[PDB]
Amino acid sequence: MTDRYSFSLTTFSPSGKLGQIDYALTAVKQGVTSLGIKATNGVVIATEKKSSSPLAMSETLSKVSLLTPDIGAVYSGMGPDYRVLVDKSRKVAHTSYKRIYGEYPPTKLLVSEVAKIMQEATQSGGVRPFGVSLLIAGHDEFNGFSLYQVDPSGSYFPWKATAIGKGSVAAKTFLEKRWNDELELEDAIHIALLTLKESVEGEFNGDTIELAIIGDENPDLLGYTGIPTDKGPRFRKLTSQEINDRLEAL
Amino acid sequence: TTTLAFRFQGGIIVAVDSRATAGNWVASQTVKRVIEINPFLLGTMAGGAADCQFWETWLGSQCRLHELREKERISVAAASKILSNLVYQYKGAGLSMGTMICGYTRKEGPTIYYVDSDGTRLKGDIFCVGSGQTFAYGVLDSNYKWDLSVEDALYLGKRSILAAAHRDAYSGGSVNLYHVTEDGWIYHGNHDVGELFWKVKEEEGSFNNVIG
Amino acid sequence: GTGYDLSNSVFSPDGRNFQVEYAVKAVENGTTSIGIKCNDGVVFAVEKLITSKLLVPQKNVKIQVVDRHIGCVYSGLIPDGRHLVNRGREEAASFKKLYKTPIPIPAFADRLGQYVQAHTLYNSVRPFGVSTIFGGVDKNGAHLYMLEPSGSYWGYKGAATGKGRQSAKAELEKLVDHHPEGLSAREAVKQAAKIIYLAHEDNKEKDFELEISWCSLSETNGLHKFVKGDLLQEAIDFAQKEING
Amino acid sequence: DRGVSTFSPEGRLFQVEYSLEAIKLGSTAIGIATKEGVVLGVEKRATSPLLESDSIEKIVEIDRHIGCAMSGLTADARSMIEHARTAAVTHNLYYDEDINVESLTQSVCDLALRFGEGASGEERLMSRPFGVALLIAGHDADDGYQLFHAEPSGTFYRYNAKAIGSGSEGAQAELLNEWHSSLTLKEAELLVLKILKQVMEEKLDENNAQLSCITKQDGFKIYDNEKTAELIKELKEKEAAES
Amino acid sequence: MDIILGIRVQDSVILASSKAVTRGISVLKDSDDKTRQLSPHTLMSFAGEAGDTVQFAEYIQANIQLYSIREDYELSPQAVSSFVRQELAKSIRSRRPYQVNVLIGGYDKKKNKPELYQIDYLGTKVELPYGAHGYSGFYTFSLLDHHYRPDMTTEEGLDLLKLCVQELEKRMPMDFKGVIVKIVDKDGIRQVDDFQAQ
Amino acid sequence: GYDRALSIFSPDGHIFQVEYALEAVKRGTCAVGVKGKNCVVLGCERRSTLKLQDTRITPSKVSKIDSHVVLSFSGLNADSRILIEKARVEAQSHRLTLEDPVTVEYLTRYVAGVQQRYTQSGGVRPFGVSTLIAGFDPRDDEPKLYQTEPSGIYSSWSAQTIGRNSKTVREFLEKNYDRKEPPATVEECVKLTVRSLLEVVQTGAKNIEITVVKPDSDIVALSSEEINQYVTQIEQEKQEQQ
Amino acid sequence: GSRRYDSRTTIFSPEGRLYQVEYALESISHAGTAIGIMASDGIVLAAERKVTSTLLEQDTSTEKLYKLNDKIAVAVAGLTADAEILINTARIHAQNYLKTYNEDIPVEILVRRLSDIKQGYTQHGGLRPFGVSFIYAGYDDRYGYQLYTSNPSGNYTGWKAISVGANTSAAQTLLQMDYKDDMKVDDAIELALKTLSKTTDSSALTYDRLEFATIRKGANDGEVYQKIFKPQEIKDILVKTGITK
Amino acid sequence: FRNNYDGDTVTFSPTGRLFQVEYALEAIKQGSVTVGLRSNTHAVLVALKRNADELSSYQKKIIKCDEHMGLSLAGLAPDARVLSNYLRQQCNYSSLVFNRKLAVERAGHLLCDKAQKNTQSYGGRPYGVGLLIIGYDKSGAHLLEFQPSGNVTELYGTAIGARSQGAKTYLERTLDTFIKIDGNPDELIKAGVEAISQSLRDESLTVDNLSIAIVGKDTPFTIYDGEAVAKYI
Repeated sequence: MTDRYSFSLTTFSPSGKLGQIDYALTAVKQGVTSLGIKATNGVVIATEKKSSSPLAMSETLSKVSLLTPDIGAVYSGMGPDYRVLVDKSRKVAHTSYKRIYGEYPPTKLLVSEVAKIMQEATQSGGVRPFGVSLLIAGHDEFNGFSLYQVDPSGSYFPWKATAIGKGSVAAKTFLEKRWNDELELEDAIHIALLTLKESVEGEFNGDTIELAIIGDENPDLLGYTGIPTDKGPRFRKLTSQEINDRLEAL
Repeated sequence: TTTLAFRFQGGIIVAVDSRATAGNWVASQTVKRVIEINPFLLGTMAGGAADCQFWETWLGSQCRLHELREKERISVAAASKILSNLVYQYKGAGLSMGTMICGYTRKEGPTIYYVDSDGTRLKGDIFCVGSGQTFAYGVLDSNYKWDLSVEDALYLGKRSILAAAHRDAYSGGSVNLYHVTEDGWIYHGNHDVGELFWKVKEEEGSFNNVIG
Repeated sequence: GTGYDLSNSVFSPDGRNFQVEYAVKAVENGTTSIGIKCNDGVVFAVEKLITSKLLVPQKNVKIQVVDRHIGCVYSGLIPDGRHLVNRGREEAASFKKLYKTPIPIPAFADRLGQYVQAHTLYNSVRPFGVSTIFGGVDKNGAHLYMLEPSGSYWGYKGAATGKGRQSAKAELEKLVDHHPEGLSAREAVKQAAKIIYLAHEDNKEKDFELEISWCSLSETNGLHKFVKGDLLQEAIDFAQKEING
Repeated sequence: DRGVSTFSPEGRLFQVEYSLEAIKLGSTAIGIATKEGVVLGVEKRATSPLLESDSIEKIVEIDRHIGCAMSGLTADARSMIEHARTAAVTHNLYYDEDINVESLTQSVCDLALRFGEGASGEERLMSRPFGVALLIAGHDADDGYQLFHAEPSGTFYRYNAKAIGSGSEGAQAELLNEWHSSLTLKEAELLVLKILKQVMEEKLDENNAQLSCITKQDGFKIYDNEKTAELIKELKEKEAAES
Repeated sequence: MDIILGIRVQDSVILASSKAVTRGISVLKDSDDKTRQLSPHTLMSFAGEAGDTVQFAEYIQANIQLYSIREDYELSPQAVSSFVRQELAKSIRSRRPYQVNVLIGGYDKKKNKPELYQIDYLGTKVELPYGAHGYSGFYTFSLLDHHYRPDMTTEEGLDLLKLCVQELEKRMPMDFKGVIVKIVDKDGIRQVDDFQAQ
Repeated sequence: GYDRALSIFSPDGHIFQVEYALEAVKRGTCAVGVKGKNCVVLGCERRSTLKLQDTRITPSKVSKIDSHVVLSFSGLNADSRILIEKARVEAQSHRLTLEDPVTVEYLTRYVAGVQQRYTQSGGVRPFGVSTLIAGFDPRDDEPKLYQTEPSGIYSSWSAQTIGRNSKTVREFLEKNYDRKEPPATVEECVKLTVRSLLEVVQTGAKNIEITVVKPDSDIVALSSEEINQYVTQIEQEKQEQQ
Repeated sequence: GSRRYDSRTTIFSPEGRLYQVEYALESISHAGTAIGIMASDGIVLAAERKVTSTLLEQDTSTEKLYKLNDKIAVAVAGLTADAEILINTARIHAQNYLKTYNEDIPVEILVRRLSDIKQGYTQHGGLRPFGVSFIYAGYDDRYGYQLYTSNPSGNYTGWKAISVGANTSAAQTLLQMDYKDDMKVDDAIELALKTLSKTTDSSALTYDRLEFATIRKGANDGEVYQKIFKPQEIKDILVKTGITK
Repeated sequence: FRNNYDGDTVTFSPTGRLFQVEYALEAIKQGSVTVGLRSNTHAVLVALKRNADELSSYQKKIIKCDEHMGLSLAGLAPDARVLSNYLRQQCNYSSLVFNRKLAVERAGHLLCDKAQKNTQSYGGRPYGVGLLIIGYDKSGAHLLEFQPSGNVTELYGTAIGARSQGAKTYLERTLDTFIKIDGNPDELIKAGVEAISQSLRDESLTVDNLSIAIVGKDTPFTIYDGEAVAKYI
């Protein structure tokens, strides 16, 4: 029963450290390579979706989740932690902006919500943080195209381009040069493929790579095959076939 | 039921009727009409029976507690307001209370507060409550005089009651008289209306100035 | 002293916390109870230990009813047994009111069972430490079930437990094997008495009082009853016959 | 540190015993019950020449015929004193008559056990039981004058005399010889102070003692300081004339 | 009702509040201050039921006085009014509403101007030079709009209020026995103990 | 969890939390109250060597609970604010229910109960601040000065000092003030308080803050300037022996 | 057991202040600086941005500068996470006060609610305190400009120039010396920019490695107009002072 | 070691006894001795009242709980009080609701559950008290022994409190005589005063502060105190 662990399970020291967090930050590094590029001409996200057994399918595994029709998220760390936090992140996005304010949430304000949950599960005793870091990419007319990281700390920051999981330091570096202010979405898909090629080989084919874009979309799936009220959501996630085809022209 | 209380030089005069009825036939000439909370506070019965009864013993618990704990004489001013504040909570709960909260403390002198189920608390020299009240008010008002002696004050009180007794049939079994002092209340006996009627009708010559 | 002996707010490296393991060990140094499944019923028997002449014969009873047709006896820690049964009652009554029928034995088993499991996933709520032999008859037959500390239960056809387990189980399997399942309910009473008498040989520094009951479809007419009078004298006779006397 | 379920070998929690030790370090309180009165004396104690008299509580009224003396911490007895007034007031509302000495005592001591996050039809939520014992005196029509000793461990004994303090040793032994079935109210007050001056290491005065008694003549009466001094002055003569 | 008037002169707020409670033939009580001083430059006058009045009054004075010490300065007439209305608007939904409709006569002592507020028992808020409660206004708005125009000294306000009260007692059948007059300014709250032509 | 063993007795009979509370008081500022018999003077230290702050954004040492009830403290700032909020709610509730302007003692009973409360029972930890609650009860010419502790005890006291240099100021009150015969002049009561806090603050009149309360709501806090003229006077009395 | 897995550290040290609280202060002194300067025709706030790189978005410097009101803004020293919870509650408290009394919250009134919660966080629950100190910048029409600070100890003071976060001693020392009360906004900025230089050791200091805001009287208000500078505006003022650093 | 099975209500042993049960058993002995004996028509409790201070006055420590029920204690008095409190409440609720008069076995079972809930949280506790409950219902006479360990046996005779073994050995011998003697009080009472005097070996026997309590067919619940125990010494 409750009421046995009502002391926090982060405490300070004169080095100011929070035990739980340092351990959890390490977990993010040990994830798979996931990256984000803002090309300032859209946003492109890519990650590796990979088997863990020879008879495990990868077409039942995604690391790309939709949070709302037009905000997408990607992560590195613990699989479970990501799904459970994602449910709660979904909850607030839908009930508190689409009913109250009648529209989709602004990214930065949704970045504030997701942070607050993670910081809260550290402040309250008896429970730990989530051992993940998420990259929340979204688009709005008001803010343009945007990209933030929210840490396991419940700290946030914006990042023009970043990578997390295994091969973090080198992946970000190569990217920074290849990242222009004014960058074409096709070239920005190649750079992502190219990076993930440097992390992994001997199991690197295009149908094990899952890439999603913020920019181009399909109106025909948003119920605007007929006359539109408006264009609608800008996120559309690629299928495997599209990914493989571009990998040949890499 | 007609009850009056007036403030004068000697303390407080409280005068009340008693009457219990089965029909219009006077079943008993008897029933309380001063609820003696403690010797320093009186609350007079002119409301619902149960309502008055329940809250006025409960008021006795708050007075006793305040003096036991805080070692301080409780005011009449405090007694009425504790009462009024609870009353407003039980308002529109079916409450019927008409009481006058009487005391004579060191720090205020004789103080009479009218308290009703509406939660109203008013300080006054003179309050009459009832339904023979307008007629009872007449006798009192036309012979009112603040500077008066306790004995003569008692006679005026009792004639006022009589006046209201004769016309209105919800009073007039008997009269109980009490004079409330500093050190506590002094009972001034129980007077039969039969014997009291013939003396007054002849004696007072008010509404009787040519005898009727 | 590892927090796998002071808390159950974790999983163990042995897949169970030490204190639950210990409950299983304390059932076995205890008192003997059996249960005999037969082709039309179930029979229960328990050994009641005599330590003084100050005890009264059959005015302390260990077999307690739930409903009117399910009989429960248990071995092990006395307080834990009261609490298990009190629960067993609340389920049984809720079932009768709500569905307008006496409760099935695989159903009844899932309800107690889930509650024994609950008290074994909290770091400060005591486990149970009784093994309960229980059963009765319903509208698709007789059933004998046995419930353990850990929340473990299966259906049995013969069951034994306690100090004299080894002996008891030996006689009991021989007889069950010999029979289609256990033969008649009536035959089974005597047999049951032999096992308990035989188990008592493993503890002769105390006396026993043989206590039997039964619950049989056409040999109690659906009810659970205590076994007494003639039927108890006969089982005694049979028992003292084989184990010499 | 120490659990709310961690016993000694004898069934008794650490925390319970430990309260009982702090009790004995308080101030001296002595009560003697006869069938002519119960006299209560306490040392009030002046903690400085600039501490004002009768601002420190050692003689409290539970009701107008009912008193208590305390020993231990003074704030810790306040939660008890509150509960005891409340019990008295309520019984009188409901039943229009007096609470018995026993009854009153039981009601406080049921709620002095407690502690921990337990419950069983009793609400327990304290971190500690109270650090204070109280000698609860009253007179009731049935049993007359009685004296009861309340332990905050949920334990209660009926008494005809008891002394507690750090001066307990001298005072209980003296009390046994001094005890009799009846003796006059004035002899009793004088005699109490005599016992107090003995276990006291310093000069006994009225700026560190307050007396009190309970009468059927006029209920709970604190026997005040001016009146008490004049008796202490007689004490000096009678005592240096046995010497 | 309880007849409650107000007039805002150039430096002050003069508020007129009945001095009697009349029960059939005779005045049962005739010493009636039907107004309560919140603060030395906040006054509120009242009409409604007799019981609501004092119960609200005392609750509200206590809250304001708590705010005055906590924040260490006297709360504006503006601060009190927004507070007063918001509590009344809630009460209507509940089983028991406070059924007092009010006139708050204040000196804004921080910018030096008098202000008069009529706030209804529901919560209907208005600022006015002069206002009245009930059926009063049919007759007395007809004298005040016609004979008065702003920027008239305090004494002229006294004479106008008496003419209004006389017409009410004559022609309207309600009976309230004149007015007891109180003036709210920077010098505080003063009783006008005359009502003879004032 | 946290509803238990914050507070328990030792077998030595000390309480942990109370014992570490009294230590915050000795460390903190200094407050003293001296009573006349028709005044009460409250003198306070506020000690800062850093000179880059004003008095009008640093909280005052004497806070009003009512116009005729004042509160002084020594200890943590944080904790003291909690206590102050209860005392204002208790002043206005008393005025409401008993219809009497407040008695100063009853208010002590409320602040003291809270202080007792978090010690006796878990789910809250105790305070680390001691207070002086002083004022005038209505219809009294007689001054009231009280002390309440984290224990939750209280008692009434003729002059009393807490905080840094309790010993020094104590000796001074023992040898220069009496319970029996105090100052009878307002002036002499001011002189005495300044004399006591001057020996300990180790600054002029620019870090002693005097507030004098004469009967029923009459409060004037003398300024740095006014205190200095007595400070001069004091150096003159002391140069009759130097 | 698990009643002894309690940390018991939100109780007092003998040092007159809780363990966790004292340790937390250290944490602040290891995160970003905030500097608060109160002027006689403004309030100037400077903060040095912790990590600045191309991989970050450099055009954002509201990462620690939030306006709570129309005329109140705060500066953060501590961690983002810790901050956010108090920011949101101060914002609501502003709106409760506004709504009740029809007037904006005074700077000390606002400070005092935040500080009573910070204390609260250790006072109820046993949970850990914050790791944030604010320096509050605001105007009120009863005292002129007010500039305050609160810490997770719940002690607050007002100052005419203060620094919190790392390098408190160094910055405070310089501030006390150059301070005047005839300074203007522009004289303060110059001053601010000198101090910041002397605490940072570099070849050069760039405009995107700073977060800056000043709250001046303005020329579109008799109130106070809050100007939140962004990198490119930091670049301009750096020319204007002619202080390249 | 100690700290594993002490305060920890959630733990077990291979043996099934924790330290908290063995201390509880010792606590019963540190109260005064009280003996029980019954026939089939009466049940008796003989209990010694011996003060624990010099000045202390004798008070009842056998408590009548209902017309057909009571208990005597041995062990810890607060622990004894809470249970007695719950049992008086329980007695009422059965009488109003079901008109049910309790047999000892039923109450007992209730009693085990109560202790059991408090040995499933650290904030509650186990007890430190044994009780001998007598009652006469329509199944004859009864005497029960209640233990904090939840072992309830209804017995003809027992003793709990210090020095139990004097009395037990006598009680097992005079067993056969006493159980067949029905409708006669005085012999069973007298025999109880003899039993309890074998429990004592070095501790006084008081001839006016002994208290004997009886229930039965012809006896509603009476405690004989003072004078009225004389003719059974």
